[PDB]
Amino acid sequence: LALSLTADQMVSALLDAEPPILYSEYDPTRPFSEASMMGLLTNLADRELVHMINWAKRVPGFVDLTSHDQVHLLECAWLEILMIGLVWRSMEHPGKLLFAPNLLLDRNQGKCVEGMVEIFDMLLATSSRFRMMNLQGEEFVCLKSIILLNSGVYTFLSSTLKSLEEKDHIHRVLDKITDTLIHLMAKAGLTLQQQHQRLAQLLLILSHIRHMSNKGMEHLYNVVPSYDLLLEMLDA
Amino acid sequence: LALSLTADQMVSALLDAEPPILYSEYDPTSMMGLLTNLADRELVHMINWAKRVPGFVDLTSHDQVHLLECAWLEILMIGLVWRSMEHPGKLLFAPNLLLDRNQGMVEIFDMLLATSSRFRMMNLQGEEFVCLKSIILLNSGVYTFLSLEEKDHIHRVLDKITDTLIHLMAKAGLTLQQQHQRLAQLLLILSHIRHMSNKGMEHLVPSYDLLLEMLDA
Ligand code: NI
Repeated sequence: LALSLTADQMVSALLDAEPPILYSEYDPTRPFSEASMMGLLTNLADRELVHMINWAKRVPGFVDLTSHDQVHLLECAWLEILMIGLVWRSMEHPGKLLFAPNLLLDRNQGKCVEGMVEIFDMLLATSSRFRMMNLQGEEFVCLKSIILLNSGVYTFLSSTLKSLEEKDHIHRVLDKITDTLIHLMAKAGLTLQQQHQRLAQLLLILSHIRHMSNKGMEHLYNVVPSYDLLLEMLDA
Repeated sequence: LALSLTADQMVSALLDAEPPILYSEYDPTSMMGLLTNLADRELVHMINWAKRVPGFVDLTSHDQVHLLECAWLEILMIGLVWRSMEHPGKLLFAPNLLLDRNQGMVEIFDMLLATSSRFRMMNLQGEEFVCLKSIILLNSGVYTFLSLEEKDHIHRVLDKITDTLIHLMAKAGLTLQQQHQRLAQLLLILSHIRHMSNKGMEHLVPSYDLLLEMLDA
C-alpha cells in the first residue's frame, strides 16, 4: 500500500504516526550527579523506545519487511531517531536541549557526565542548523522516516532472492519519501533549483546525526536495547 | 571564483584534481603494515587534492585542517569503494592488493563491500564520484565549526556541487523526478560512509597539528 500513496497521503500518514512527548521522571534531586542524570536520561529513553516502535510500525512500508529486518532497522537507527527528536524539540530553545518539557538542560549541565558535553555541543549545533533552515514539521517527519529506513539497509544480506526484494522495497519507499519532500517544497513555492538544494542540505544533515549517534555509543562503549527486546516490542 | 563556476567547470576541476591510484609496497619477485604504508602515501595526495577542491583554499587554514581531520578516513574509504566496484566480493586496496572477505575487522569490510555493490547497482559515474568525494570533504566537519562567514561559504559551495550533480543527470537524460531521486540516493550513501569511518576509527591517526604542517607545506 505504501508505494501507492500520493505525496499528501504520505505526509498525513507520517504526521498521524508521530509519537507523544514524554516527561522526565518528576522532581529528581537537583543538582544532578553523573549517575543520577544518566539514570533520568536512560529512563526517559527507555520509555520513548516503546512509542518509537509504535511509530515505526506506522511508517509506510515498514511492516512489509520481515520481523528480523525490522529489528535491524531499529537497532541501527534508534539513537539517531531519539536524537533528531531531541533536536526538533530544542529548536526554539537556543543554547539548550529540551529532553522533556520538565528537563531543559544547558551546555554546562552536559559537562556533568564524562564525555557528554561534546555531544551536547553537536546536538546544539544541529538544532541551530535546523533553526537556520526553518525546518518544517512535515519535513522533519520525512527525515525521521528516512533515518529509520536508510540507516540499516546497507546491512541486509543480499544472500537470497528475498533479501534483494526487501532492499529494493526499502529503496522504493525511500524514493517515495524523496518525492514527498520535493512535493512539499514545490508547494511552498521554492524554485526547482532551491528544491534540489534544500533536499541536499537536509540529507547532508543526516550524516551529522549519524556521526553524533556513533559518537555517543562510543563514549558509552547494558543500556542499548537488545535484539530480543526490540523483537518482543515489535510483536506486542 | 568557486561560486562563479559552471557545472562543467566544477566537474573538470575535480576530475583534474583526482589523485593517482597508488600501489602497495609488496616486492615479491603484514597486512596492516601494507595498509598503513598505503594510507600514509594516499594522505599526501589527499592534502594536495583538497587544496584544489573549489572553495577549499578560500577557508582559513584552521578550518581547512578541521575539515580534513573529520573527513580523511571517509575519503580514503570512498576511494576504495570506487576502486572495488567492478570486483564484486573484493576490495581493491591497490592494483596489487586485492582482498576478499576471508583476508579481512570483518564488519567494516562487509560494510565496504555493500557500499561498492550499491554503487555498482546505481551505475555510479566517475563525474558523480568526484562530486561526492568533495561533499564529504566540505560537509563532514562543517557542523563542528568549519566562523559564521566560513560556514556560509561552505554551504554555498555545497549548493554548487548539488547543482553540478543535477546538471550531470539532466545531461545524462534523467527526468526531473529521476534527478531528485538519484540525488537523494547518492547523499544517503554518505551517511553510511560516515558510519563506516566512525566504526573503523573506534575499532582502532593524523593529528590536527600534523594536518596543518602538511597543509602549510
Ligand atoms: Ni544483528
